[PDB]
Formats: sequence, C-alpha cells, structure tokens
Amino acid sequence: GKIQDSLSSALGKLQNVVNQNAQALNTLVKQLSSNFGAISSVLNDI
Amino acid sequence: LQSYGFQPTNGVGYQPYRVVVLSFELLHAPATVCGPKKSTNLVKNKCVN
Repeated sequence: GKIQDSLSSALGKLQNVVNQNAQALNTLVKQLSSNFGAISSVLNDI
Repeated sequence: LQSYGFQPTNGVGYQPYRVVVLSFELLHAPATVCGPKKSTNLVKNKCVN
C-alpha cells in the first residue's frame, strides 16, 4: 500500500533516456539553418 | 562641377539622355515585391509546389 502512495504522489532514469533522445533529435534539425560559411542556409537562395 | 549645354541644335551623342537604373537584392525577406503573378483559388489538400 505504500508503493502506491509514494508513486501516486521517481522515474528519473526512464525520463532521462527520453530527454536525451529528444535533445539530440532537436539539435539535428536546428543544424539545417546554419551557413557553415556560405551566403545562406537555403538551396533555393543559392 | 561643370554644367551641361543642351540645345536641340547639337548633334546626337551630345544630347540629353534620361537614365533609370534598376538594382535588385534577394537575401531573406519572406514577403516583398513580385510581378503580375497569379494562381486563383489555391489548390488545397494536394501535395503542391
């Protein structure tokens, strides 16, 4: 009966693997808007 | 700064010419001047360009 209270009121190891994957997938998309030393980030502009 | 002398009794090449120079630039403004373009009734619900 106390497990149920302590949880109903701790899953950080499961939350961290979700967070890490999302933080990496966002960094991947946010790189589609860097120049890396070009005139723009859009191929329809070059 | 020397003035011009423009009389009609002067040979061509020594006559006044009006000059208009147009210059464009395109970097990242998402909505600016476009020509007489159209496409009445936007095609919805279809993969479009």
